[PDB]
Amino acid sequence: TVRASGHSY
Amino acid sequence: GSHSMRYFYTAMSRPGRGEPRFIAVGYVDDTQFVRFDSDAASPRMAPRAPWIEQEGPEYWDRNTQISKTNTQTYRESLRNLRGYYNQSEAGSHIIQRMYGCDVGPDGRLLRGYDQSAYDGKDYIALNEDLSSWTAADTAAQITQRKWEAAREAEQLRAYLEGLCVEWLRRYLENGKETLQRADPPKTHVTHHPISDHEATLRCWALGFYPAEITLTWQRDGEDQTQDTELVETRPAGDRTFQKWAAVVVPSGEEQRYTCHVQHEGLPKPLTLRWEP
Amino acid sequence: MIQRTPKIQVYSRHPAENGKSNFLNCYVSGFHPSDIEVDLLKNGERIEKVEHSDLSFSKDWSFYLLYYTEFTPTEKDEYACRVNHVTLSQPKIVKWDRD
Ligand code: NA
Repeated sequence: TVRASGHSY
Repeated sequence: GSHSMRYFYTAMSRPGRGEPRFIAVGYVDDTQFVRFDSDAASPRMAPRAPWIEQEGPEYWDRNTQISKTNTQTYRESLRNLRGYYNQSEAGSHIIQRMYGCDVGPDGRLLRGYDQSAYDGKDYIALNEDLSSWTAADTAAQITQRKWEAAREAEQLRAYLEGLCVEWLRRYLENGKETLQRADPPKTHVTHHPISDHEATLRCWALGFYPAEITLTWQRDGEDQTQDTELVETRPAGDRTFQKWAAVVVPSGEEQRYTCHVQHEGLPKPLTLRWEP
Repeated sequence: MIQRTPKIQVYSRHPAENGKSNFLNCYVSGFHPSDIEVDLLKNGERIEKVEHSDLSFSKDWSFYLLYYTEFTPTEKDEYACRVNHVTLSQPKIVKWDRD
């Protein structure tokens, strides 16, 4: 399952 | 044996041609099992392996919502990195990210990965400690400072030691008849004369899974690394892979050459020669 | 900015024998950036119905794609793959060699 959406670069 | 789960993200800008495309694919070992494409008429995480189809709607909805959020986050990120490198609005650029976990025969975490690239060059990578960062340049140091401030490393480690390992274990069990099955290569040696002085011996490996394999030529028992032409391992389309190794040998010295095949589907490694 | 030209391999899924239905494969790998045009040619004419894998990339960040279509080899028919990429002055043709 995908990782939770993280911080923008 | 050991297993891996990896997700591969590609975000590509295309100025004058709409908003950046975001594509995600998930693998277990060498088996793709999901995909998402922001260019689809109706983008969703979609199944690509039979053993994932049984997952319930909450699974598909969660993976879809995260990917849709990631589409926006990666568009913002492409804008940010364009600024970091003082780049024009007219150029197309690519962020790539690969992350995941390796586990051992007992399902214990071996290590985690989270690496990012910009236009095909290393940009930022989570270190093996799952706690610190390696930034390739002063632009990536800007990302590093954002991510330290948002405690990203803790969240990536939590995923890598938690969900990544637990879901990889679940997939391995649900797909055990394929994911935990190693198919050995079918092998043979062909002979292609070049002239009256030389011929090509080609050692073939077909139908094997997983992709990892070693094919080597020996002359009088000495590895011919320098002289062996290795083709890149290639997918057959049916989950299996193909590869060959070739060497140019003097006419009449063919029996001095042996091909050696190692693969985890093979009880014992193989020694092959040309059988005329 | 650095670009990498595609490697191209053209081959069948199973060992080719005239009259037996097979799959024709064009595998493009090692390239950057990701936009690429690939067609399978039967005697010079583009084949419709050609499918391809989902975009992914290797450890060195270069992209790879498999293009494929079901087909049935004969001794007459010539097959080839045509590849266009930003690194290529003109499309590259690679003929299906059977050996
Ligand atoms: Na071109």
